[PDB]
Amino acid sequence: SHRKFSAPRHGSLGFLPRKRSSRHRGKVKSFPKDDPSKPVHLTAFLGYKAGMTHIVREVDRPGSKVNKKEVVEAVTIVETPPMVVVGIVGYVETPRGLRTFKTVFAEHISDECKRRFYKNWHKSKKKAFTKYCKKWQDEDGKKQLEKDFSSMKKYCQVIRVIAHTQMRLLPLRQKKAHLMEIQVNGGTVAEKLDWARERLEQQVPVNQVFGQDEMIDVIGVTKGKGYKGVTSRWHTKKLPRKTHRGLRKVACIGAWHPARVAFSVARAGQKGYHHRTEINKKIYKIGQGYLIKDGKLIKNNASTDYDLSDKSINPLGGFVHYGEVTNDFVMLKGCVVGTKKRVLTLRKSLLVQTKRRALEKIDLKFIDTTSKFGHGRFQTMEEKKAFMGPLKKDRIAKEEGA
Amino acid sequence: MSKRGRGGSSGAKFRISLGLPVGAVINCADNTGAKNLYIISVKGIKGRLNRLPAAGVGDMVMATVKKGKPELRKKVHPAVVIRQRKSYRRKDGVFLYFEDNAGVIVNNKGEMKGSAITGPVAKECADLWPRIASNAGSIA
RNA sequence: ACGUCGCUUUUUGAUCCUUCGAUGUCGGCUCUUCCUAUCAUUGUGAAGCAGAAUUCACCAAGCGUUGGAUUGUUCACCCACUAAUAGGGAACGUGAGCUGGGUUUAGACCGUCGUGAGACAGGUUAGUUUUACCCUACUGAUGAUGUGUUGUUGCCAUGGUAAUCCUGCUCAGUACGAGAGGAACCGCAGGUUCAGACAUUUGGUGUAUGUGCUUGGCUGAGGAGCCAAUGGGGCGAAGCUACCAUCUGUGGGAUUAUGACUGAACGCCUCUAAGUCAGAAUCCCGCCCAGGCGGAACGAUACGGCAGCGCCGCGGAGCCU
RNA sequence: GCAUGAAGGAUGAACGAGAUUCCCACUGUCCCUACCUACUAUCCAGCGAAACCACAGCCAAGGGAACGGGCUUGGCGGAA
RNA sequence: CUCUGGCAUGUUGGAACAAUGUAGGUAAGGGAAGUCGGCAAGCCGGAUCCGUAACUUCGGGAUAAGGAUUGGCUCUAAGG
RNA sequence: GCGCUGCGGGAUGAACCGAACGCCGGGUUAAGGCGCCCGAUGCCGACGCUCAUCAGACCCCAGAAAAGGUGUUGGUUGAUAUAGACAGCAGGACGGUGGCCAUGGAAGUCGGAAUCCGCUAAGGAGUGUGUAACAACUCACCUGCCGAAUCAACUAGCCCU
RNA sequence: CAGGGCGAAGCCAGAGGAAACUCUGGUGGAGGUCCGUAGCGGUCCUGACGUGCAAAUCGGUCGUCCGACCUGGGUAUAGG
Ligand SMILES: COc1ccc(C[C@H]2NC[C@H](O)[C@H]2OC(C)=O)cc1
Ligand SMILES: [K+]
Ligand SMILES: [K+]
Ligand SMILES: [K+]
Ligand SMILES: [K+]
Ligand SMILES: [K+]
Ligand SMILES: [K+]
Ligand SMILES: [Mg+2]
Ligand SMILES: [Mg+2]
Ligand SMILES: [Mg+2]
Ligand SMILES: [Mg+2]
Ligand SMILES: [Mg+2]
Ligand SMILES: [Mg+2]
Ligand SMILES: [Mg+2]
Ligand SMILES: [Mg+2]
Ligand SMILES: [Mg+2]
Ligand SMILES: [Mg+2]
Ligand SMILES: [Mg+2]
Ligand SMILES: [Mg+2]
Ligand SMILES: [Mg+2]
Ligand SMILES: [Mg+2]
Ligand SMILES: [Mg+2]
Ligand SMILES: [Mg+2]
Ligand SMILES: [Mg+2]
Ligand SMILES: [Mg+2]
Ligand SMILES: [Mg+2]
Ligand SMILES: [Mg+2]
Ligand SMILES: [Mg+2]
Ligand SMILES: [Mg+2]
Ligand SMILES: [Mg+2]
Ligand SMILES: [Mg+2]
Ligand SMILES: [Mg+2]
Ligand SMILES: [Mg+2]
Ligand SMILES: [Mg+2]
Ligand SMILES: [Mg+2]
Ligand SMILES: [Mg+2]
Ligand SMILES: [Mg+2]
Ligand SMILES: [Mg+2]
Ligand SMILES: [Mg+2]
Ligand SMILES: [Mg+2]
Ligand SMILES: [Mg+2]
Ligand SMILES: [Mg+2]
Ligand SMILES: [Mg+2]
Ligand SMILES: [Mg+2]
Ligand SMILES: [Mg+2]
Ligand SMILES: [Mg+2]
Ligand SMILES: [Mg+2]
Ligand SMILES: [Mg+2]
Ligand SMILES: [Mg+2]
Ligand SMILES: [Mg+2]
Ligand SMILES: [Mg+2]
Ligand SMILES: [Mg+2]
Ligand SMILES: [Mg+2]
Ligand SMILES: [Mg+2]
Ligand SMILES: [Mg+2]
Ligand SMILES: [Mg+2]
Ligand SMILES: [Mg+2]
Ligand SMILES: [Mg+2]
Ligand SMILES: [Mg+2]
Ligand SMILES: [Mg+2]
Ligand SMILES: [Mg+2]
Ligand SMILES: [Mg+2]
Ligand SMILES: [Mg+2]
Ligand SMILES: [Mg+2]
Ligand SMILES: [Mg+2]
Ligand SMILES: [Mg+2]
Ligand SMILES: [Mg+2]
Ligand SMILES: [Mg+2]
Ligand SMILES: [Mg+2]
Ligand SMILES: [Mg+2]
Ligand SMILES: [Mg+2]
Ligand SMILES: [Mg+2]
Ligand SMILES: [Mg+2]
Ligand SMILES: [Mg+2]
Ligand SMILES: [Mg+2]
Ligand SMILES: [Mg+2]
Ligand SMILES: [Mg+2]
Ligand SMILES: [Mg+2]
Ligand SMILES: [Mg+2]
Ligand SMILES: [Mg+2]
Ligand SMILES: [Mg+2]
Ligand SMILES: [Mg+2]
Repeated sequence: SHRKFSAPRHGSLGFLPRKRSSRHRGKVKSFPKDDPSKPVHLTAFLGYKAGMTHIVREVDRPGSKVNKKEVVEAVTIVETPPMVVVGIVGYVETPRGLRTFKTVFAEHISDECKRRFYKNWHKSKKKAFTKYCKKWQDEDGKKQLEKDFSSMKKYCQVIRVIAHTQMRLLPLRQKKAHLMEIQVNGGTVAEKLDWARERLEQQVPVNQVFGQDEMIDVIGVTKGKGYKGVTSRWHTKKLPRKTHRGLRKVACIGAWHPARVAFSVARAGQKGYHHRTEINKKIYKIGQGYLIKDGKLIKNNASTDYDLSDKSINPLGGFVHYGEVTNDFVMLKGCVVGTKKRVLTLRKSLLVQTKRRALEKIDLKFIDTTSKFGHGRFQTMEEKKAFMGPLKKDRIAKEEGA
Repeated sequence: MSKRGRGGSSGAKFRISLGLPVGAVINCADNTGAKNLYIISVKGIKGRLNRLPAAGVGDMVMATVKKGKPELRKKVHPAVVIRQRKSYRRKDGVFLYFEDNAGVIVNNKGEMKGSAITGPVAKECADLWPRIASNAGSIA
């Protein structure tokens, strides 16, 4: 008989199976559609989730109760040191899909990128690309590479650059670089190859891929939770306390007929560590990395036009379980998938941004830098000393010194 | 936006944590002679299976007077929550909460049955109901 | 209306074919899926449709259909909210899922009946709810399986699929209407219900057994500690986590109903016959999740042993299959 | 008054692990679920049963003793 | 909790800290809206001083209900 | 007849259709079939009927009725027509009389019965709209333009609702 | 068969009264008395277990706990 009262189903069947992701790095399942009219440009970038703080900004939203009023908005800090282009890959449109036509790598490959090719770098001889690189010097190789570039020019319709992160600039134990293919949109295919050939072995900053006030998508692997019951995995109603045999369950996993458990019924298993693609994450700030100017170190990337404090995006005491953000970063509104230190794929929007929220221009007024390793009380090292004054350790240090 | 009548505001109330589910007995903060309001239903709630309708400041509810003047008892009144003890986040990041849960008896037009309000009235409630804000002593 | 033709198995009967070396009985609860004879929501046609509201009908099951008082209740009835609070199936779906209120063993009470033992679709009270480690199904987990080995980067066959409804503002107190009343599209700000995250912030947790306080005892005492199955309590990092905080949720195509164009059949007419157009919460795809006993491109390919290997010389024979 | 009623009728203070209704206080009973601890479960070394068992084990429809794992016609089927 | 006396954790040990359990605990705001039913849990709790209703077989009800106080230290007075 | 019975066909099936059975070869059939599964039409098969945005498709047998269609195909009974039909484009549609009764109103047109006559090409005791009644429009009937077939009812095949 | 609560009769003193008697304080220590151990029992979680530690057990919570109390041994009653 019919269920007495109507109720929505628990969970979405569009995210099945709820299995551990086959990949750790976020995968761009679809790149933005190519408009040859647009200038040649990359469509994606790789970043690392450092942590989250909150900001203060004035909202220009006519007709809203927060119009010309200041609000506090949580933001996520994604460390994005420049990526190095080490290869070009061409694709041909076939009646069976897109087929990898030809791959051409640059002459010089860093040990960061070369680590990606080895399960045990320590025990290896690091021979990868040692014979390939000679093609760029030998006369026979130079002609062969030029044949590849011309064939890619003549037959490929999709051109992508193979780029890798610089793990040496990040405060992580990992030194193996995450490599990914980034599609090159805009222009003709000939212009795509000319543009990509120049960028070979070069660095690409994040501000050449993304801009301020841009709605972008974040692709990555959610935080793993291990083996979970239906109550946590699918958020099914807990059974009464009197329930024998346990209550963190689903009572009826199906009718008598059909005589099989259906795929739509909530079951226990893996939760988290699922590949996901969240969209419309607005870029609030593209921060600059630490810079050395005429002898001194410039690190006031957390200063706004209204808070001229010389402080970095790093909270007092550093980002918890991540480290110190010294490279370029992107400040994204709201939260994103993944743990701290998780590599995130930043992709341009597949949609046309015309809503007022998407077209909003963000002007920051304050960036919170209080410690997140407890109840943060002071924005900077300086004002903590100014407020508290000298301590016992300070007296002893000045006593020992003089 | 549960409020359903002409005379509303271009700006719309943002979502607030609701701490007062049906069954909540809240104080009556006006001079009608009622001492408390017993919620029986929140206006605008569609809800789901098993979820008790719940209200926050600014929410019109239907309530019965459990103790107070006898002619106010044994009948259903439209009431508006003006104070709640559940802390709720404003858009400027302030987690505000009051000492008590309080309401005032009104009619369907939003006009207030009493004449004075004891204690402060939340800013969210005051903006949504002009008549209540008019009788308020302080707006928190 | 008088008549009359049907459909359904959501009632009850009729029957007794299956089950008595046993298919666990009512109801609820939980959960999934399905049907449409559509309550709402999308697109429409008709009115005794001025507007608003309402009624009838079509495409239509994508999505939603709630919180309680009494009752074991299915069913009822009322309170209240709502866009609406539609109707049904799945062994009267769902007891090694639960619960056990009812029914339906043994105790007992009352009324009626009986000489009695006892009986009672009359009422009442108390009354053990067993087993999965097997196969499959399902959920996750490893692995097998192309390509010599191995790795990196990818493609997409196919399977899944998701968003929903409301309110206020503007339009506008306008069209319409004598008046009362009273719309709509575009635009704007939000919210419900769902989905997928996340922990900066607020809240929850807390055996960092972190740091104070404290009872009884114990180490002669101070100091430092310990025991009391976490002694108790305050505050509490990290981590986890809550519409109890916060973020994000999307574009095409052919078309249905219908309304039409050109236009015969039928010198007229006609949306249809040939031809053509507009067209929607449906459908299909995209986005998104997985990734074939399915492919692709690219890298490196085994040494002091005289070893392992590749390629050529359509080099020489012979072998097994 | 279906079918109350007098050795049992009617009533009782006190008592009750007796049946019922309401109110206060109280709470995770619930909204709505989260986290923590112990012991398991989990993996390992040693040790090591039982129930049960025609043969077995993927479905849809069909027909059939009128609800099939096997039969028919399709969907399909890949070690451990 | 300790001494005398006794014992080696109740027929095993190691590693880990998933789900579901069994046992214990806490939970914002609400407060029985859960459920057949407040089942379970929670609230209360000792002592001192106050204050104690209906009813009653005058014995009770009664720790009714309700309220305050409570440590440490230094003293004062009293009771042989 | 099944039970007691296999075998060919009916996909499948106790009963249906053919046919009943020692172990085989050749030949031929029955019922039933011959696009492919799957033996056989791989015939230059014959004559039609039918288009389905739920087509239809073989005894038992495994889905449907009343009712309807200006789909189409036949067939039946009438009617008009080269003295001019049907369609279309235009004019007349008159007098008695506002026929009788009835009705407050009833003048063709609320109702019941009569439903006749000079006047022509025709005009009614009216097929409808319309009015309190009128009026008015309009229909049959008939004429101008036109130049070959056309109109009405019914019936039953497939298809559709 | 811990430790506590309530405080029957009897008794003492004081006060009032013409008397009958009354009032107040104390003493006393009764009861199939109350709270609650050991013991005895077995309410509820319809908790654990439910091929169990166990062919009825375990945990929390409970009933009673000077009496119609609990209990050893001896003895009597024997299948319609
Ligand atoms: C009146 O309601 C009921 C009457 C009988 C039964 C049991 C029977 N049903 C089918 C079987 O014959 C038998 O199942 C068993 C296990 O004995 C159940 C409910
Ligand atoms: K049901
Ligand atoms: K509701
Ligand atoms: K039976
Ligand atoms: K502590
Ligand atoms: K009792
Ligand atoms: K209750
Ligand atoms: Mg339903
Ligand atoms: Mg793709
Ligand atoms: Mg139970
Ligand atoms: Mg922190
Ligand atoms: Mg419920
Ligand atoms: Mg503040
Ligand atoms: Mg009838
Ligand atoms: Mg039967
Ligand atoms: Mg059985
Ligand atoms: Mg059986
Ligand atoms: Mg069974
Ligand atoms: Mg129920
Ligand atoms: Mg329909
Ligand atoms: Mg559906
Ligand atoms: Mg009930
Ligand atoms: Mg059933
Ligand atoms: Mg059942
Ligand atoms: Mg059972
Ligand atoms: Mg079952
Ligand atoms: Mg029972
Ligand atoms: Mg009985
Ligand atoms: Mg009985
Ligand atoms: Mg009976
Ligand atoms: Mg009973
Ligand atoms: Mg009992
Ligand atoms: Mg199990
Ligand atoms: Mg196991
Ligand atoms: Mg915390
Ligand atoms: Mg000390
Ligand atoms: Mg010790
Ligand atoms: Mg705390
Ligand atoms: Mg939330
Ligand atoms: Mg279209
Ligand atoms: Mg036309
Ligand atoms: Mg059409
Ligand atoms: Mg079109
Ligand atoms: Mg009698
Ligand atoms: Mg009697
Ligand atoms: Mg008596
Ligand atoms: Mg089947
Ligand atoms: Mg059946
Ligand atoms: Mg079987
Ligand atoms: Mg067979
Ligand atoms: Mg132990
Ligand atoms: Mg041991
Ligand atoms: Mg032992
Ligand atoms: Mg705590
Ligand atoms: Mg709480
Ligand atoms: Mg609280
Ligand atoms: Mg309360
Ligand atoms: Mg209830
Ligand atoms: Mg209920
Ligand atoms: Mg209890
Ligand atoms: Mg009492
Ligand atoms: Mg026989
Ligand atoms: Mg015979
Ligand atoms: Mg035969
Ligand atoms: Mg046969
Ligand atoms: Mg057949
Ligand atoms: Mg032969
Ligand atoms: Mg034949
Ligand atoms: Mg055949
Ligand atoms: Mg053949
Ligand atoms: Mg016909
Ligand atoms: Mg048909
Ligand atoms: Mg003693
Ligand atoms: Mg005494
Ligand atoms: Mg006693
Ligand atoms: Mg006692
Ligand atoms: Mg005992
Ligand atoms: Mg039990
Ligand atoms: Mg068990
Ligand atoms: Mg004895
Ligand atoms: Mg004795
Ligand atoms: Mg005998």
